[PDB]
Amino acid sequence: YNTISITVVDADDVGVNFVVSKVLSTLHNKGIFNGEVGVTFPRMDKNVGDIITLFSKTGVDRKVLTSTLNTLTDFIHIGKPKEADKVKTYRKVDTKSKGKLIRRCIKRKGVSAETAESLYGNYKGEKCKLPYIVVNSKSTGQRFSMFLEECENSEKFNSYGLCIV
Amino acid sequence: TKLKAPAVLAYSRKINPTNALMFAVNWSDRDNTTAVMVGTKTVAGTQSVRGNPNDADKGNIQTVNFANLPHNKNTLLVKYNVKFVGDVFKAELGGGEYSNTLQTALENTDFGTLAYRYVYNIAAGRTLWRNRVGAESIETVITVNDQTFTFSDLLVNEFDEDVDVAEIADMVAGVLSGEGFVTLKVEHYMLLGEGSEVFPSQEFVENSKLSKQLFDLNGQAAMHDQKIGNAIRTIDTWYEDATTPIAVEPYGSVVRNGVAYRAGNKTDLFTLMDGAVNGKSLTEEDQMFVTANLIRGGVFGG
Repeated sequence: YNTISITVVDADDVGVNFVVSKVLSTLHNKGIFNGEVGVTFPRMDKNVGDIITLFSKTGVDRKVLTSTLNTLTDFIHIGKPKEADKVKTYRKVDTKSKGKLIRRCIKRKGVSAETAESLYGNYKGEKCKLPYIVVNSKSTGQRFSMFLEECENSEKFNSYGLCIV
Repeated sequence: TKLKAPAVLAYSRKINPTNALMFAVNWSDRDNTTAVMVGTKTVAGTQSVRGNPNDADKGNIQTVNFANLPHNKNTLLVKYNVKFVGDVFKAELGGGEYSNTLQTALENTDFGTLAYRYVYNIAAGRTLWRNRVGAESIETVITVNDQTFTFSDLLVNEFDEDVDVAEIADMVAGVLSGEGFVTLKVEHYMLLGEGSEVFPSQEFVENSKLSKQLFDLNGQAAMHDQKIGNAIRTIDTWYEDATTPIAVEPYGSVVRNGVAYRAGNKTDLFTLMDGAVNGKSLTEEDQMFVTANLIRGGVFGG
């Protein structure tokens, strides 16, 4: 499965992962991740990294994504399309923290507010200690941190370049 | 030997930046400014502190200081003034021999290229920091006295030669060489979009009573003047470790990465300044680094 490389140039001004977040945000709103384009990072050590690799099955040409990342050309480097027999695709994992589940339980189970806090008083508090990425959102108006972990491959992809199920 | 650092010695800030006031405009008409205000929204959900078994359940009311461009105007206006102050070799604190011998030693300093890279740090747009991101159109105008000069982008690090940046740098170097002052007014224009993220300077948050108490003057979003000056003082490529200009510093160090680019390998300000005055003649680039950090100011004696 052929892949192309996107390299974030080293900048003391902006964050290296912060450019990556704006790269991933601009790759979302300008299409790209329709149903087949996936993103892997060769440098999972503690952070996301700096080099971006897109391994779409039909192939990503250089012309389409040099105009997609037109706002990022100050500190980006777009490589040539190479080939790879296997990529390390990742998946999205969410963190649940108290009121994420409190307002869900009163909607479905029909319990009271004090009843819902009683069942979840001595539970929850999930905090992932794994690499994350601060990509925000445009449908719902807030910013958040998205966690990605290494697991098995999947055929289909979502609109974030990650695998589904 | 010869003269050590005095009991007291310091130089004063010679590049004085005004704190930026950020407005919202359009590229159609660039004068119908609004106020980019900083409000608060409640954020709850950040929990699981260290050594927390049962106490990682409370909803902390954290009215964080959000900063977004308004949906009505799709162009941010970062407006600020830059004031070059001359007499960059006279030390207010300590001013004596060490300082004068410094002034006579630093006579052949190329003030033209210091002025060029000083105006380049405005023309490139390093002062926006995380605001230059997300923009394909960047506009930089220098409203120095009865002449406004427009600048597109010159790339924060890539240092070529430009004509109009140099012709501003002529009277900038004329101010910085002798005495006097010049004040050049800066407006910065970018398409970021409606509902986009504007990123002003942060502030001191210690306890878990808030998350961000960013610098806003009269409720309107602001860049810190020290951060704007930090963008100004990104001069050094005579740093012998690499080629991504660092913000000049007596040790060449940033806390953001935690490394120190000039601390130990005979490129300290203190050792090379003692060499400069005590008798060791040196090159032009590091002498220009001494001169630029003398426009920075700071303490230089112990």
